[PDB]
Amino acid sequence: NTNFWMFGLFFFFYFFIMGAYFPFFPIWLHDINHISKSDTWIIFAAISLFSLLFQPLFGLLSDKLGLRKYLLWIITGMLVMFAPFFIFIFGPLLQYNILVGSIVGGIYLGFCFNAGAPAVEAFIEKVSRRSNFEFGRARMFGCVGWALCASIVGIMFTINNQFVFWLGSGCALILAVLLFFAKTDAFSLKLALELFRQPKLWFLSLYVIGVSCTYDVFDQQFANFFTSFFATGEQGTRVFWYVTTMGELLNASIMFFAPLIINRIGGKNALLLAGTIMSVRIIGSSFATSALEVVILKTLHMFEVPFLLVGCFKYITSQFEVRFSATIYLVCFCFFKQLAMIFMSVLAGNMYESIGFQGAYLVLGLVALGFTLISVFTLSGPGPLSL
Ligand SMILES: CCCCCCCCCO[C@@H]1O[C@H](CO)[C@@H](O)[C@H](O)[C@H]1O
Ligand SMILES: O=[N+]([O-])c1ccc(O[C@H]2O[C@H](CO)[C@H](O)[C@H](O)[C@H]2O)cc1
Repeated sequence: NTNFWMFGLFFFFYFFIMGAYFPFFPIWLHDINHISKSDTWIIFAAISLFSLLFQPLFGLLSDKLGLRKYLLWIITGMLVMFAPFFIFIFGPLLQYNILVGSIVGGIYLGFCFNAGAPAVEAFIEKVSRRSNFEFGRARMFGCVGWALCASIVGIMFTINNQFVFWLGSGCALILAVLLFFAKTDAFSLKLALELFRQPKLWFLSLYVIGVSCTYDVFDQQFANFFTSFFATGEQGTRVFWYVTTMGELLNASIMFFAPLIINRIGGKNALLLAGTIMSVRIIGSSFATSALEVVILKTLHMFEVPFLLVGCFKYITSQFEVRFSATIYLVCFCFFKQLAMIFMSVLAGNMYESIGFQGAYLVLGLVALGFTLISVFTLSGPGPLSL
């Protein structure tokens, strides 16, 4: 099949390039650029600031272009600059000169990745229902491409720590290739503003601010929580990329069967089920005592992704007009998720101190479970009462 294999490999090489930068990002600043953690909380604040003017902006374009590939050409164009970004630009600029004047080099990561990954999901999602395949399939490539690169980072961490970027950049032109050969064949912005007074959006986004925002702030400093339950902070880290690498292969597997499960259960129960798996991880982490316990908890993250990603599209397409699938994705499951993740993280630090780590996860989990249970009623569609 023409589109499936091209855009399936597109995810493979796209997330390979996100898998070098992202899943080990704080370490890069910590060790390899010697940046204090009283300064990395300001870098993320600017990588998430250019993400807020791009994410909605990418949503309207990703619809107005429809199946036109221009917006995805820009991304594949900017991703070629990946190697000389980290190695020669971003790297020396943040340290030697002021962090503020280099925190605007997090514009790059705002465009390509934080606001560009979901634009790739959304676009390939539209193509996913003009060809004959399921979005969960092909998207499953992202996890294994993420896993492949994930291993190589650790495998290459002491050998040549610039290599992952150089290889990453080489895949960007491979990404240009697959974008070209693949062959694939409305609204106005004032109709777009109609959705914001439709009360069916308010309850979808409520679910995101409630369940998904709480979950992604929970997975913020999970690295600090995870390490304590290994004998050495360092040795626990050395087992961390093992879990991440391995569990992502499982994650693709879970996603493999995801769309079949998703297609009948329906969209709403897909999110409710995702919300339950999310809440279970957030609450049950309060009852963590041993390494095996915390390891298995982290693997719930691999049960969670398929249902959230695949499910949200099934929801957005099923209950909303498709003339807005990219927009209400990049505004609800990305923008509104990111906008609320500014504040829910702020008082997650005033809960690390105010009531400890496991006591912080308890407040979050009962807000996560809180809004999961609430969205059986606020979300329109068929609830779990049907089966
Ligand atoms: C504006 C200031 C920019 C400073 C940039 C410093 C670049 C240093 C590059 O080092 C080289 O890296 C290669 C891999 O990238 C290795 O193969 C090689 O052994 C090593 O010598
Ligand atoms: O910028 N974002 O919006 C964004 C970046 C990375 C990301 O990673 C997810 O997909 C990855 C590959 O599939 C892994 O599975 C990972 O475990 C998931 O969390 C998700 C969202």
